[PDB]
Amino acid sequence: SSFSRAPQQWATFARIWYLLDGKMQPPGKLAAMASIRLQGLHKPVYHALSDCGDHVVIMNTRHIAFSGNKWEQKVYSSHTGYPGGFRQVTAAQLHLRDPVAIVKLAIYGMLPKNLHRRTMMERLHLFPDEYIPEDILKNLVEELPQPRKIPKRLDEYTQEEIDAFPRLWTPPEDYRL
Amino acid sequence: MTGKELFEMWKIINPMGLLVEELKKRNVSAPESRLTRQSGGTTALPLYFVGLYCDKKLIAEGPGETVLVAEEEAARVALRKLYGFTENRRPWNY
Amino acid sequence: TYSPLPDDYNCNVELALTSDGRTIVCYHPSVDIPYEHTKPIPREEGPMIEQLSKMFFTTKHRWYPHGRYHRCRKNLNPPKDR
Amino acid sequence: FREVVETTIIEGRITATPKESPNPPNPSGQCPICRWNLKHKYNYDDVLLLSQFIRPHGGMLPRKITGLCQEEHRKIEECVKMAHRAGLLPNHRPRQLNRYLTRWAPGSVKPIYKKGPRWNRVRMPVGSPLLRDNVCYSRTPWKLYH
Amino acid sequence: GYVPKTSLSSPPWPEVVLPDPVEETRHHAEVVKKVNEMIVTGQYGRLFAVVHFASRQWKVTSEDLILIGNELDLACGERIRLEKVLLVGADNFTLLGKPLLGKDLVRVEATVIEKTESWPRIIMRFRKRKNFKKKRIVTTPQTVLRINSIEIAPCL
RNA sequence: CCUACUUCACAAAGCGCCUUCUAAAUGAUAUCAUCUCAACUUAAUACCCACACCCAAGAACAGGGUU
Ligand SMILES: [Zn+2]
Repeated sequence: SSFSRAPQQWATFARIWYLLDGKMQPPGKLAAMASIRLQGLHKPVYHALSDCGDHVVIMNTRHIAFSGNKWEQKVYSSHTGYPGGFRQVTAAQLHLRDPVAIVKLAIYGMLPKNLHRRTMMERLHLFPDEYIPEDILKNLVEELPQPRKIPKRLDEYTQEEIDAFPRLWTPPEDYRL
Repeated sequence: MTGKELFEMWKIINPMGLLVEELKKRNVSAPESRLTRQSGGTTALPLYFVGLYCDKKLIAEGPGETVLVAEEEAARVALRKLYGFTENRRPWNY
Repeated sequence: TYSPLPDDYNCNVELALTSDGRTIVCYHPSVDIPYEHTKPIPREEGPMIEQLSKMFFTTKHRWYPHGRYHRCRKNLNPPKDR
Repeated sequence: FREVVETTIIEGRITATPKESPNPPNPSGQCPICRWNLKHKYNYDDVLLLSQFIRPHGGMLPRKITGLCQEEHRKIEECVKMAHRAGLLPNHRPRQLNRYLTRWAPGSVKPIYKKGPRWNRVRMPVGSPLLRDNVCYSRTPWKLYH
Repeated sequence: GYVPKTSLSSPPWPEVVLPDPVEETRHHAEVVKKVNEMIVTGQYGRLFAVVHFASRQWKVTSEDLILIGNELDLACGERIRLEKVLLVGADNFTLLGKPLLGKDLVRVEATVIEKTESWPRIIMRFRKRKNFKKKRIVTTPQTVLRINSIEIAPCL
């Protein structure tokens, strides 16, 4: 409050760069957060015509994690318009071609099917590794929390965490393993 | 003067110098302009909030497209706050 | 030590009922940004449409012009408010 | 446990036998799951529970040795399968796409080239239906098919 | 009844421990006393009330305008006390009623400026192949209120 | 693509010539075994990319050349 008219208006509709680490995450659950921030549906000032989307930088999109056998079952089908040009390719093969396209297609399907969709896709910046360009690192504001809690493995439990959990059953004194 | 801001009526150039002189008259130190929030620093649409601190307590903070714009505007916010001419002032009693 | 929201970022919310239990008093002054949380102030049609697209992160379509029928339907003196 | 030390000489040496914790909170239960109030309260995430039933080269232990319930033996057997594939048991080797909740063996599943009409859609299995009766703290249950 | 700490042992949400009502009712008494001091000593700036005038809730400051979709049957110029205010906010405090505030606490005044009609407003019906085409033109009455003041009183 | 041959003859052709790149071991559930909807290990390059007059470029426009 007590700003001038023009800087208040600039402040409200200004767009914010968000960072979003996609390591060990599912691509649809990244895609939901990304899609909300790309449409501006996380702002109370939101409206469709008012054009208030943000930028979402997703890093580590080589390190996505499908749940279940979706790496081997889920199929991405496209068609070069030529006859006999129907190309179905599973999620694993497409992830070896380009490690952006799974998160990219997920988000692109989440967005509203209209003409604002591709301007919204030009606000989303996907990188497959830890490496993000410097001109984009100097824009980031908030890093969003990962939607999936990565379960730690047996190497990553500390000793007191292991010791606090009881041994459940007595093994026989003579059994081989 | 209902719905009009102070510096829509009293136009000034150089609000920073004016804020400096007014803070000398209250016997307060010169304020440090100090970048509080920013976004899109390397783009054609940045946003800055410059704050103005006096003895490491802020008196005002304002946004802008560049840093200089936001600093001048924070100076204007401070001048509205010194003079009681804020957006939240008690309305005119008719 | 209970806080219904982390009173950290916008305002310090302090709810209350009155003795009658009829009004809820909220008390919420603003949270100032600390000095420690701040940085000191640092001291042709085709390629032009690609250059603007890449600059403002939009597609190419809104940089092409539009015909007279659409330029003359536009309201040049639209209603203002506030 | 006992080991088979050899070099030609072959002997068997009982070495470093463990024991279960002294106070089961549910004594006069039957399975070691049943004795410790864990009938529906474990998943593939928690590997401190899974690792106690696993051979050191990753395989399961038989039901007679562990003395498990039949139900809980199939559940742990399934959870251990689902936890090897999520890379949560890295030290149970004999000697890269991230997964979790994988019901079937990854090298055995044909891709769905014709997902059906809306009333006959071929869905993708996620998780196992042996773990239906777990405590869901949500209102919606576990969606087992995506 | 011990369960060892697994994923599904405990519920995933963290437990909150709500404060005991002795220290909490005392704490509320402290807060209401503070805010009542702000209303006594006139610390506040301008107020906004949420007022249930007519059939809907208007968020309202002083010096503004409300267009109401019925004739109030008052003369232009008459002042009006709007009862049924159900939120009153300042910069640093609000007061919200269950569901309405006390008449002794808040007073919202408003004058009638004008009593117009609406713009002509078409009502057309049409069903195809049935020769069914009606047309009507409706103008509803309207009055404009100017909210003069939201005065607040120290009655907590 | 036109050196020959042939229809033909500042050229276009063919009948003429040129070029054309799931299976193992190991192994648990079920101490043997067992291919494992058990885990582990093992088995796209090329191409293209800056007036006027004549043209192997061409319907027009365009293109190449004009030292
Ligand atoms: Zn049992």
